[PDB]
Amino acid sequence: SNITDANLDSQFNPYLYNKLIVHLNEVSADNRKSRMLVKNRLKTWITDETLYINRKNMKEVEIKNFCNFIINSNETIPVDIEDSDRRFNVIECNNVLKEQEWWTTESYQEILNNAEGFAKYLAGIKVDRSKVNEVVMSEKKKAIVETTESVLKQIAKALTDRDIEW
Amino acid sequence: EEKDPLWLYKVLLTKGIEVWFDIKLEKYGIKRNNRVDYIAKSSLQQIVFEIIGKTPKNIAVPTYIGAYEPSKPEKWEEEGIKYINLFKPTPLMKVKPVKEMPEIVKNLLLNLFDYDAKSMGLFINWLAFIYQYKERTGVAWIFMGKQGTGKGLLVDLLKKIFEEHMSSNITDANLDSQFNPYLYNKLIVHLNEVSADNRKSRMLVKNRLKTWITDETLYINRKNMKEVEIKNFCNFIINSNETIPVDIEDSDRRFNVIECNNVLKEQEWWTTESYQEILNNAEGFAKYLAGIKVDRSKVNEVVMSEKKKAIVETTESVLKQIAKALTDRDIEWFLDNGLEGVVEKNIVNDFQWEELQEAITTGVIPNKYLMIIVEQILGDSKTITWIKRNIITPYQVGETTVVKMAGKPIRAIVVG
Amino acid sequence: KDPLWLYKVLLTKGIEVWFDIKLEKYGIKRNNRVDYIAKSSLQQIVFEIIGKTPKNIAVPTYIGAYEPSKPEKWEEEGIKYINLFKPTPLMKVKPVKEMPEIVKNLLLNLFDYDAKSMGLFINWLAFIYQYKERTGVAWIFMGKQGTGKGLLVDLLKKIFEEHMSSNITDANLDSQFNPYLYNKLIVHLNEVSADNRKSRMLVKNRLKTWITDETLYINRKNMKEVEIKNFCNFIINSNETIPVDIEDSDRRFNVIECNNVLKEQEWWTTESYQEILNNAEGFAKYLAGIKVDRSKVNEVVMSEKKKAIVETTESVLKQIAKALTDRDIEWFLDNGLEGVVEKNIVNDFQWEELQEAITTGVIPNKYLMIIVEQILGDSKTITWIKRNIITPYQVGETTVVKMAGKPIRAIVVG
Ligand SMILES: [Hg+2]
Ligand SMILES: [Hg+2]
Ligand SMILES: [Hg+2]
Repeated sequence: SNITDANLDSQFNPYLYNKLIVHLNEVSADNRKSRMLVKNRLKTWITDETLYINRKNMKEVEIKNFCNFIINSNETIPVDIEDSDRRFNVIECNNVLKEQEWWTTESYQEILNNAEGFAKYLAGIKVDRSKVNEVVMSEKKKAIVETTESVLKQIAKALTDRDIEW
Repeated sequence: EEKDPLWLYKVLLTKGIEVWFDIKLEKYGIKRNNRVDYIAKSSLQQIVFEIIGKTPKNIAVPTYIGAYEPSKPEKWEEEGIKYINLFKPTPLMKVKPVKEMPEIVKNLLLNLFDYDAKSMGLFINWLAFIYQYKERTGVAWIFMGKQGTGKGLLVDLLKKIFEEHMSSNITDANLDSQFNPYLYNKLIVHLNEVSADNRKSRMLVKNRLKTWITDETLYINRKNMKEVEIKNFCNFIINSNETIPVDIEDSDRRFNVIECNNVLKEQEWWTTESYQEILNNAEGFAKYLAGIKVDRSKVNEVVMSEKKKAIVETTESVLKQIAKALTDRDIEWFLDNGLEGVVEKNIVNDFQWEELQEAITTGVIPNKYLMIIVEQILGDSKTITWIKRNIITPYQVGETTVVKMAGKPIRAIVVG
Repeated sequence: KDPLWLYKVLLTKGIEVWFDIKLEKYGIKRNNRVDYIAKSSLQQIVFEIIGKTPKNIAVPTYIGAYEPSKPEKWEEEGIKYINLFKPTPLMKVKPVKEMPEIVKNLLLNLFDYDAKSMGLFINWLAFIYQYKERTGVAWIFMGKQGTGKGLLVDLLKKIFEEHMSSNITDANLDSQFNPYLYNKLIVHLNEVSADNRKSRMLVKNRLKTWITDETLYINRKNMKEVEIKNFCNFIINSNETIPVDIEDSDRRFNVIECNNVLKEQEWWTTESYQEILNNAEGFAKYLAGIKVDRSKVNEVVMSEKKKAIVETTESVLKQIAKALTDRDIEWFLDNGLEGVVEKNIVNDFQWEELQEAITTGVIPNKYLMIIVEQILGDSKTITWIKRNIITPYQVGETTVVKMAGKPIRAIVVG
């Protein structure tokens, strides 16, 4: 829980050792150079079959990677995303919980007291293994792609596609 | 005192465990099922106690030097120095050849190579040489283009064949370490990007990557172990999604560059199970590689593909391109790069325009036209000093001197 | 009774073991490999050979020193030394008067059939082969790829073996460790740094001292940092336009540029490469028979490519400062100063007085500013010119001079 750029800049890798879910609270700062310095390392954490784990006063070890990543962010562009990207689904909500019909003072704790109920629900899902690795080009992901990619690539592809409308 | 200094070695061999002391690492080697670990004396005493029930104060095992040599026996002697081999074939390298590839694996390589049979075959030949001869080739293959073309799948599938002899998914992070375990006793090294997507990062790594591909030996430094020199058996496969993954010189001998934009999901033959079918045909692909008739002349062959040409011309200096255009009196290169704009801006009249072109073609360029030419190509005015220091002198285009044209003495650069 | 009983017994089996007080490790030498190991590691070797682990190690105490001129062991002040230099086979070889024909074709191609510079390199190599000392002069082979630079490296590598470091690059240099310099007669660099202004300058001073320093500080992993005498000689291969920065007065570098591709030659065949490497002993015999001219070992030549590197590398401000100092009007005209006339910054009379200021070494401030602006391409103030050209290079003094009637401010060169 709540791994951030600070943990990433450490020389150690505990938060990845023997994990099924890793949650990042921001991957880096919201500037062009921070997103690009971390872009390739996050790319491989999601898909590499193994990871090199290095912990304090322990031998550096290679292990199979079981990690799955959930990234929370309050920034406008949390990560760099390529057009052909296969790894990221992007969900943007602007529905503040406090501002909802059903939200109460006890609501937060009721949500956490229904972990077992939610766990029972997931245990009964008929998992479609075809859709597990499906990613969607949402309108916010499309916005991140066109913000992130090089303008020179956008010009080059407009010429290539003879895209006068572009 | 002891009658047989090899008694413990012998007893462990009966039970399928080979133990020695490696003078070069000052650690104890232990081999079981062709996996070898190097452990301290205290850890070896613990292993021994579990097996024979006694902890011997003295370790009755031979002293060998560990050497990774695929061509040599399990143990051998050179001069008076006894060696033990650290290379052990994996299951899928000891496999009966077949003449044809699994159909789905061939659809993947055909997708990667965009149905170009020539370059696919050259890569198969390169792979087949590594599988059968187990030597360093001095040639690396770069697979680039958009995501989802199957680059990682091919890596995963070779990784099931080679196993421990291959390093998977090495990144800039591993390279920025002071350690290089990913190079120790490896036949294939796979890199996911070599550096950041900018000019200076590519250049800082250019010579490091160049020597990893061709050095006969490497200095290996691993955590908590002596720094050791070893023979280099690495061959490099580089995956990248960037436009220019590495710097490449024109005369390059090391890089083959393959670009696919065929996304697997967008293909007629792709199914949901296809991904898992590809990985379950590792043995099928290995049997295919085992039967390839390797053409050893072509193993170190590199081709100048069009994407390779694009990287080279993006990589080299604009100043060197101008210098070679002067040297070759290549008026066509200058007009290809827009030198005719000089007339459209009336910097030069049509008579002067004739002398400017002819100055280039004859290799005798008056200073006034030199500056005009350079300003038009580079977009800002350069002094003669700047043109001499950055184009004429470093590339030895010619000499700056006084020449006589009709009567007048004129300052010019004479190409030669 | 005999504190050397184990030493003697290990010699029987072809193993020489000593304790190195300077490294506080145990040396063990077999067949020109020397390893330095811990006491527990030597006890393990000893147990396998003699069947007992002795609590006390009956070995001599020596200091390990790499000295090619000295015997296997020697004494100085009663301090016993052991030699870490041990000749390779191809250094123990019978001289001959001529080199193998195909090896001479390789060197002829590298040196573009220039017998003068080729011979100076052979003499340089022969001195290293025969005397095994540091020369203080490095050789840079540059030009197109495929001229045979690596082939010459590979062939000396067979000759020198362990006393040579092959294919050291900027990556090794940025390491905190220094193995490639420990106990070496030849070190070969494949590029010293990237081909940019800042990379060449950051490494310029470290390469300067490696060639000429009498000692080096060697630091290896899990070993004490040690000072040793430096026997290194450097061969630098490069495909870059400017491989290193070179000063005008430089004394260390010879620069050889060949553009003769081996594949494109009359005599090159498919077997040629391996024939070249199979004539190591022939080339070694040739060097063994050279009458080395010790006067020329440290001679460097100002080749046209080295001259090109010098003028590319050095500061333009130094070039201007020395042109003023030498009143070198021709230098200024070669660098386009007459553009001042064609742009009407100066009329025909002033143009004469400006040139006259340069040859006379008395330059009015007004003409100083014009000259500097035309050469550098941007307008400079008098203060900037004094702080960045006149003062740091001691071109001259700013003073009032009388020119025609008027008292005028000028820089007097001297
Ligand atoms: Hg993980
Ligand atoms: Hg390697
Ligand atoms: Hg040295």
